[PDB]
Amino acid sequence: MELIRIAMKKDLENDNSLMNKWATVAGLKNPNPLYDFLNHDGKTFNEFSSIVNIVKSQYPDREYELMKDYCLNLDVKTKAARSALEYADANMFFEIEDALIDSMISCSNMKSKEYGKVYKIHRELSKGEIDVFEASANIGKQRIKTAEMNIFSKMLLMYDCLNKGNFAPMMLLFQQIDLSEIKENRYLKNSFETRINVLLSNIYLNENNLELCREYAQKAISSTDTQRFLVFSYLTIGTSYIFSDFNLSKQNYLIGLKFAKGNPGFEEFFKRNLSFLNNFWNKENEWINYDSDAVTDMQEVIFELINHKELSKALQLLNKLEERDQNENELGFHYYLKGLITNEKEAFFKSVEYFKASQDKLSIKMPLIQLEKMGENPRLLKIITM
Amino acid sequence: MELIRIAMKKDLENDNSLMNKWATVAGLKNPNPLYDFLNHDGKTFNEFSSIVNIVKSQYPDREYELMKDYCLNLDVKTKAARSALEYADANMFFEIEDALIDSMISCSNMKSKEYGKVYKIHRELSKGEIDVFEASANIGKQRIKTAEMNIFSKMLLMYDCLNKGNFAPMMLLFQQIDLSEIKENRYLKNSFETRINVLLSNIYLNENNLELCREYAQKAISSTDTQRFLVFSYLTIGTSYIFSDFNLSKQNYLIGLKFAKGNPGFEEFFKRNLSFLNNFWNKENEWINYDSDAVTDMQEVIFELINHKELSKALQLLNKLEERDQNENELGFHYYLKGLITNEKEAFFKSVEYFKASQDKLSIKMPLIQLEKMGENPRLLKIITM
Amino acid sequence: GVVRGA
Amino acid sequence: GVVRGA
Repeated sequence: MELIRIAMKKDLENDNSLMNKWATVAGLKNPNPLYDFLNHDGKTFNEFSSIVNIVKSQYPDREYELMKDYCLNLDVKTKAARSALEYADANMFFEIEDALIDSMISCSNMKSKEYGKVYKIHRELSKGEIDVFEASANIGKQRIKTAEMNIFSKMLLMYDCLNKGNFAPMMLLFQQIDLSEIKENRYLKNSFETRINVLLSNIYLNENNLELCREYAQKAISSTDTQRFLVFSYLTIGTSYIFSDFNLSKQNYLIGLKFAKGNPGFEEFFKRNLSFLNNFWNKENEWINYDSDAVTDMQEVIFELINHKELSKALQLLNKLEERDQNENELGFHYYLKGLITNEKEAFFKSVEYFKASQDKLSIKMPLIQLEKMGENPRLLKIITM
Repeated sequence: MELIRIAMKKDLENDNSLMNKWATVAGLKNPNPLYDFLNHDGKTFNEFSSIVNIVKSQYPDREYELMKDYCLNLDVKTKAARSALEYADANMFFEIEDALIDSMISCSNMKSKEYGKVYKIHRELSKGEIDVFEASANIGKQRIKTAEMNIFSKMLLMYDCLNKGNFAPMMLLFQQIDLSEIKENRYLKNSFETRINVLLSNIYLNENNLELCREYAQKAISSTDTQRFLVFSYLTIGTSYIFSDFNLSKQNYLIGLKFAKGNPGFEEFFKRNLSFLNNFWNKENEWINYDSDAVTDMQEVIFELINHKELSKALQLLNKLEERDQNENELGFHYYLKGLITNEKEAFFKSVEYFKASQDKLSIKMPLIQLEKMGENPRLLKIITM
Repeated sequence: GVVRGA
Repeated sequence: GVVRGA
């Protein structure tokens, strides 16, 4: 028996009122599916939201433990297992996800196999085990039949684009998605709606449409209880203010950091952007990671040195970064720092070009401001933002 | 009794070899559909390509006459009639199309009704009986059920955007189309593939991806026999060379003009672009329309005067155009001319801005060249092209 | 100026 | 630099 079923019986023998609470929470018409779920092994709810809503409402502190055990007992050929994979992937519960993937790829249900293979492409691409050309080839090799994995195959490319500073394709890929084509799985369609809200938030951030960025993050926040989506919504709102309002930027990052608490991966996004925010506004930084050999961390060490007038040491560290593999957006930042250190218009022009190439309309303001101060034609600088 | 059936019999009277030629031309496995078609009222081929290929092969000089009579005698509830509407619209045979639309809107077949209503939106928008906001609202209200008309509804918006100099939405709309969703009607799928090649060619032209622009126009030309698609493919190729290669631009416009022969509307596209080409390269220009009150035509009169160093006359005519309604792309040309007349950097800056607003990455080169000659920083001008 | 069509 | 996620 799965741990969730044991706990619910324990709690229900003390309190028969819990049946109606769980029925309502689970979106059931009557208690009968819940009776069946408690008493007969392998009975799944029609919608996976039923079990998640119960676990979150009744056992908020034990969600991971109970859902891990529940998911890894599911028949992997079922709708329930396919929903559980989306749950696991959405939450970045990698140990649940990878175990589901591995057993779904091997099973005889063609849908479950398709879901397993496509989520696996996402996992491989995000870890750097494959590149984007291999990912695309693997999507083509899969001969995808479901509307949902057709959509997910677009989303996984969008996630990679965002992570690799290659923003131009994201709005194009977005136009290929139609969520109304997902018919059978309301749990998953709903999860995908939240995914799309957070993706759209980032798309508008990168287009310098800050009001729409904030609107879509707020939409995600209003309709989710998944830590991952809350974290990224507050992160993206914080970034929307990074050039315009120190206090609101910081506030949103501190909120998000509190939502991230106890997940180091999530916490790191906030520490990184707080590092950048404090450096950009010339404040004493408490957030920098001096031990990391990630280029973005090393960039913040350098920016701090620039604020501390240690230009010679900043330049020596920046030269070490020229040896490193960087994406186009990262190179925007690189050349902006180089410009601040050397006072060469050349470096600011390169910074502009890299931000154009990554289709970053937010960050491009940084080198543009410096070029304006160095006597470049303001009208031309304005035209570059169009 | 349709004219096409009668002509065939009369010809077959003197040559029974014609029968086999027609079967192969029509893509038939055996002659039996053709015997059925000739001898029995209302017998349509499975694919409309069959009758089109016959008419074009055997009766190229009688195409309109025969197809008018054939199409107007179709049962409007049939696949044949739906295919005939696409034929008529693709060829811009407006009298055939509008008659089919009017009888399809009134019939009790839901697919034929949908086709009639959606092509009607296109016809109304293109004639300026409605604006693009009403066309969009009308599409929403129609509650389209076929993959075909869902795609056609995107195409009609794309045609309008191209005609009104509003290029930015076009690539977004393109990304929403998936021709693989069209299952019933190979004739229509095929016609849409050609439509999309020519649309995509324009999308790439306006994005300044000249090689891909040429690729898709040349692709359309390689396999079409439809005047309309030949005309717009050669036009788009000639435009792709307008700033880079006078002789190849003119070549492609002159080939196109030869395919346009006898259709004044199609000929006018080439006359207009040949006027622009010859003005831009300061060559003798037999193409100018001195009588027209269209802004684009009046622009070429002005550009000729500029080449004749008649700046005072050019200015007087340009000032008359400031009272006229113009789209943003036309305004890019307006301010380019103004710059050439007045030598004011400001007019060239506005030209640049209007080309940015219309998302014309090709034409923007003209004012940028003049700003480079007036001492503006070439690096900033290069960034503006990205 | 320049015209276009498809 | 700035990091992003969805």
